[PDB]
Amino acid sequence: YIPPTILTKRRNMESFNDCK
Amino acid sequence: YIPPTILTKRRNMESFNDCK
Amino acid sequence: TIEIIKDLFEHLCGVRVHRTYEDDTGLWFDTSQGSKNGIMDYKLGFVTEVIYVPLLKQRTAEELQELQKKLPDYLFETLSFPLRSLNQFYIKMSKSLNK
Amino acid sequence: TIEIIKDLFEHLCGVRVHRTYEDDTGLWFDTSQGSKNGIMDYKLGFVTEVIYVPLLKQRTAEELQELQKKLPDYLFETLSFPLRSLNQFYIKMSKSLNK
Repeated sequence: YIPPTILTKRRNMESFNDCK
Repeated sequence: YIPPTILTKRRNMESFNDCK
Repeated sequence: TIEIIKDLFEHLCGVRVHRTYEDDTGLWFDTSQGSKNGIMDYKLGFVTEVIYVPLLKQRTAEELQELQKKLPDYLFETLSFPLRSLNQFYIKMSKSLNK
Repeated sequence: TIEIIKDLFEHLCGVRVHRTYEDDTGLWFDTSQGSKNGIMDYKLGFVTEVIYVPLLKQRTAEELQELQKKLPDYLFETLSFPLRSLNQFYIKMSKSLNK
């Protein structure tokens, strides 16, 4: 098993939402 | 899509098969 | 499972894949890459033309000049480049983040 | 979906994970890493601590020779190291093969 990395939190960040 | 690379062919190699 | 694969590349490669999706323009990945010293969020697209979209709108002003101190001008601009160059791009992104 | 992840990381980082499997010892990955200059076949295992098993038996003598000039002595032996150092290993590995 692998512990979560710091970068996992950024999945829910707002900048990713736009797909235009 | 993403084309094949030299590393893909190595999956079939025999060294990976033995796990002990 | 594939969550383990994503977990492996965070620690091995310093790159986390959040999402994969395919739209009419092409195939995309929501990607974040870095450590405590520096994190960069972007979109990788594949058309084979490769499109990297840097995400700075939601970024903190305090976080940006530290990136600007560590990262080159072109890394803050949207780019297009061929597939063979992708490893070098990773070497540019990785090296700049560990300053 | 799973394949696109593996395909992206092949070009991005030069690391292809053929298979993953979980046994009594722990969770394992079958990996090959390299470019034209040098390829390295190994197994990555996690128990945290990480285990590195290099597969040199399939390799030819000529293949081993080129790798031995580029690679340090420790890299040819099975290694145990903590998870925090996992990116450090990737660095040295990718960097040595390109040498």
